[PDB]
Amino acid sequence: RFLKVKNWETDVVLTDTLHLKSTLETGCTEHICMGSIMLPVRTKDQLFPLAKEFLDQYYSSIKRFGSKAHMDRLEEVNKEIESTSTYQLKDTELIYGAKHAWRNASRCVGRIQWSKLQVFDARDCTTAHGMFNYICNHVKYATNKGNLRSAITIFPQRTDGKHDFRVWNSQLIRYAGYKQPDGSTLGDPANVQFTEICIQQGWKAPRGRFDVLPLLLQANGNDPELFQIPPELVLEVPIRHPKFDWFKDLGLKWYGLPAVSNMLLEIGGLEFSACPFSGWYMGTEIGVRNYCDNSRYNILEEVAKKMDLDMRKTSSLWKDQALVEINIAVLYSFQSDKVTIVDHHSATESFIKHMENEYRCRGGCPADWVWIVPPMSGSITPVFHQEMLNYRLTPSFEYQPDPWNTHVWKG
Amino acid sequence: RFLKVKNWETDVVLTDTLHLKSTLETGCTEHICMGSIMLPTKDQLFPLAKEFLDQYYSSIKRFGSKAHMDRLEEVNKEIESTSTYQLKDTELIYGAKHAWRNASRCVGRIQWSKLQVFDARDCTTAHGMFNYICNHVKYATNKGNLRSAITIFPQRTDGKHDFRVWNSQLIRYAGYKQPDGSTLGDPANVQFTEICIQQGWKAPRGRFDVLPLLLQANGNDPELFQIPPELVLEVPIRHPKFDWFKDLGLKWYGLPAVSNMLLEIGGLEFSACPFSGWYMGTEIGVRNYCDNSRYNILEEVAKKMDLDMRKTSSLWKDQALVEINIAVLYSFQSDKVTIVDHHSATESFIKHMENEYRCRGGCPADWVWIVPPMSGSITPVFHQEMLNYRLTPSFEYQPDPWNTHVW
Ligand code: HEM
Ligand code: HEM
Ligand SMILES: Cc1cc(N)nc(CCc2cncc(CCc3cc(C)cc(N)n3)c2)c1
Ligand SMILES: Cc1cc(N)nc(CCc2cncc(CCc3cc(C)cc(N)n3)c2)c1
Ligand SMILES: Cc1cc(N)nc(CCc2cncc(CCc3cc(C)cc(N)n3)c2)c1
Ligand SMILES: Cc1cc(N)nc(CCc2cncc(CCc3cc(C)cc(N)n3)c2)c1
Ligand SMILES: OC[C@@H](O)[C@@H](O)[C@H](O)[C@H](O)CO
Ligand SMILES: OC[C@@H](O)[C@@H](O)[C@H](O)[C@H](O)CO
Ligand SMILES: [Cl-]
Ligand SMILES: [Cl-]
Ligand SMILES: [Zn+2]
Ligand SMILES: [Zn+2]
Ligand SMILES: [Zn+2]
Repeated sequence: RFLKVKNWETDVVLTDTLHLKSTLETGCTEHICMGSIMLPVRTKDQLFPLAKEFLDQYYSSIKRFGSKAHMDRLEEVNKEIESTSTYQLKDTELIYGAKHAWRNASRCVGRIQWSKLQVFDARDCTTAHGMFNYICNHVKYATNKGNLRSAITIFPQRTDGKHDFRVWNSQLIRYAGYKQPDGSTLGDPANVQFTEICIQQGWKAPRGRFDVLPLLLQANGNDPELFQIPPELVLEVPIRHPKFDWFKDLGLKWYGLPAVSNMLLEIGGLEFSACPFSGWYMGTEIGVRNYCDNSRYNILEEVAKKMDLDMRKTSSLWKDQALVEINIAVLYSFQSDKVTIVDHHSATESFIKHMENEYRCRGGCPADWVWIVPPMSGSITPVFHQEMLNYRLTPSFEYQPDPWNTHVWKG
Repeated sequence: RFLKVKNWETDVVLTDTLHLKSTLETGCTEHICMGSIMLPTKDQLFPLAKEFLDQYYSSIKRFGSKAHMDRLEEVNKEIESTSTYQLKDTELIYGAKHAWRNASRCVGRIQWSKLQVFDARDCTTAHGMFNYICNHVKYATNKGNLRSAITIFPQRTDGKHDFRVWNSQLIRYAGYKQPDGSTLGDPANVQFTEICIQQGWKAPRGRFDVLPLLLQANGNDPELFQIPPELVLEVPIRHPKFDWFKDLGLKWYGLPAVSNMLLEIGGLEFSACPFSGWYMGTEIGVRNYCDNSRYNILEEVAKKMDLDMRKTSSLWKDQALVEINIAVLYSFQSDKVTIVDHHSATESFIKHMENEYRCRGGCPADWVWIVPPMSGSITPVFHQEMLNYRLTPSFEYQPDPWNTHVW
């Protein structure tokens, strides 16, 4: 089967054959599209096919499909599974796997960069202190004094599901949120629940607007343990505006390193429940989502008030005006401080080039339009008019529930 | 069976049961989501008729009544004998309102029950079509206080006698390929303009020439008519702060009137069913003005604003976009022509969606179209999960008639 996508600005048509390798399910059926739904121990039996599918893909990528090395690796893994009920990836397969999970991440507009990912193998890690050390090293390597480098750190895989490695933080670096008795929130409302857990685990909260959360790290299914990232490793950018000198007095800053720490990496049927990965920001993530979402820092009113916009009616587009100025400020600040950031015009133009290249060289590029289109100025970016096909390829990154919901407490 | 949708800003959760009554296919499968693809006999007709008449009688609280059974009987008899049937006026009005109610891509559905339905099933000629359309246009326009309306021409019979409006909207601007290489006017309408000229239209060859109607009655070859200039309300575009803005010479028409879609009710197909509402500001200022394949004015505006156009990261495009959209809204408001901004429209849709969930058990919605083309996440629809599915009565896309018509 060939599936066509059209771009409605350019009339360019592409043909997808890669979807034929799709395996997992979308949530959609012939009767219902779930395209805007955010969330729409294995057996030896199911595992060897998953292993084999992966190793066939790996060995094809290196032009060794069907080689003795390929056949021998299949035999080796087969016997490891039947004898130990799981298997270990070779380092090269781990690197390939992690790179492909990113390449396959359909919500990620930054995938042009997928082949340039530093993979840190932390499968020898045994303790939460060990995890803390690996995470500091990742942070320092990825930050690179503002010249950001993409990285992933991979902790030991799931065994029986009772010995999971987990990072309880949603991101390595994130700000605390504190619900006040009057119902207001100090800091970042997205992180209230996790902040409460940290405090219950013994963190002494500074109780300010931008407190970097401690790491809460679980090794080998044990109860998690608190660690503070050395402050000198957390690069932050104070936010100012190129023309509005009062913008700085809003007291805003953000951290430079976006590092997702709550997802599960599946490679060849193996599950890496702790696999923190990081890149660099697209400006709208800070300027649109983190600052202007109503359930986040929610700064639109204050900015608009300081700008003396007409706020009596929505039709003056005061919210749109303030939004643009905040996003200008974020890009200006990061650039002035020499911290890697990409604007949404650059990011989306690069994604479309990536996507076209993928169609030609790979036969497709699964993409989730809902997430790929930027949260402001959508239609003036080249992704808006691009038709996309969303399907799930493995290796992959997957959502997993927050660990406090599932963890069996030891005491 | 029971499906939940969550709002990620407000944590509010809603349960959809209405999707169980969905019928047409989405284009998606369990393997591949096509959510972002724009276009993804006697035996068949009676189940469709029955399904519709059942919902109708249910809606007037007379389900299973003798008048219900008698009507099903009557329609059955009519299909067996004529191979089609005629809707009662009451059923026609209901079906048209519900086709709007069911339009998953429409953000303006809070208005669905206030639709003026003009029954043009007695129309027989292209001239008759023109009269009906001028009357629709004048009624809907209403000196700028716009009123939603649909005009419904005779249903499809054997498919060789279709009524069609060849225009994509009742009011739209011509587009002309220039010897220059560029496009004068609206590039969206280049092909249709050519057909008009080929059919004999004398084109003024300007930037905003209102297209003539090309009307097809009874499967006959389509004929040209010019809408009375005085029935076409237009708005010159100015900005409340930028004096130079008016000198771009921009204008738009007040009446958005889709004329190329097919209305399906109870299995019957109305291939000519122009309908109209009023604009959301971004439709003109973001889409019509700023799409690269449309009037594409971003560069000229940014230039007049003297923005740094050297690097994308100055966000000059975003700045010019906002200003263009401010001017569209200000111009329509100053001339007292109905228009809605995207903040107000999306807020009203969320309110409508909650109503529909509570009263109907759901509201099919296509997030890709419902989220405005600018400032998406600061509107209340962005964080709203939506379920997309197809209910009948419905409005369907149909191919442009020049691909299909035999002359
Ligand atoms: C290098 C620069 C990168 C940029 C500019 C970038 C940009 C983005 C953006 C804007 C999103 C969606 C956020 C939203 O719409 O709310 C996203 C999501 C995502 N990215 Fe990338 N990203 C980058 C690197 C990476 C890396 C290194 C990985 C993994 C190795 C990755 C994997 C993902 C995944 C799995 C998602 C979905 C996240 C989720 O479901 O929560 N990205 N990225
Ligand atoms: C009264 C105010 C109305 C508003 C503000 C409104 C708004 C809109 C908008 C913004 C779109 C999509 C435009 C885009 O995102 O590019 C749309 C699409 C649509 N609307 Fe509404 N509309 C209104 C009236 C109506 C009426 C009266 C009907 C039918 C009686 C209707 C049926 C539809 C349909 C079928 C679509 C999808 C059209 C297509 O597929 O091309 N709308 N509307
Ligand atoms: C319920 C739920 C499901 C899901 N799949 N993801 C989320 C979190 C979405 C999310 C929120 N803030 C931030 C991110 C990070 C996106 C991101 C990741 C990377 C690696 C780089 C970059 N520039 N940006 C992701 C929530
Ligand atoms: C667990 C959880 C709870 C909660 N209340 N909110 C969240 C974050 C939801 C959220 C809000 N804004 C942004 C995102 C990023 C994901 C995202 C979602 C959509 C719909 C579009 C798009 N471009 N990106 C996610 C997560
Ligand atoms: C290939 C294709 C498929 C499809 N279903 N629609 C289209 C046209 C989409 C389209 C473009 N401009 C304008 C409209 C009309 C939208 C519209 C309709 C009404 C009635 C009111 C209002 N405010 N806005 C629709 C193209
Ligand atoms: C027949 C036809 C050909 C062509 N090349 N373009 C078109 C118009 C395509 C088009 C471009 N921008 C906007 C729209 C409106 C429909 C629309 C599409 C999407 C993806 C989001 C959204 N909010 N609204 C339609 C139609
Ligand atoms: O405060 C807890 C939240 O940060 C957490 O539930 C996240 O939203 C979740 O991990 C999704 O990223
Ligand atoms: O030139 C004709 C086009 O406007 C026409 O093909 C439309 O794009 C089509 O009717 C869909 O709106
Ligand atoms: Cl957002
Ligand atoms: Cl658009
Ligand atoms: Zn958001
Ligand atoms: Zn789908
Ligand atoms: Zn567009």
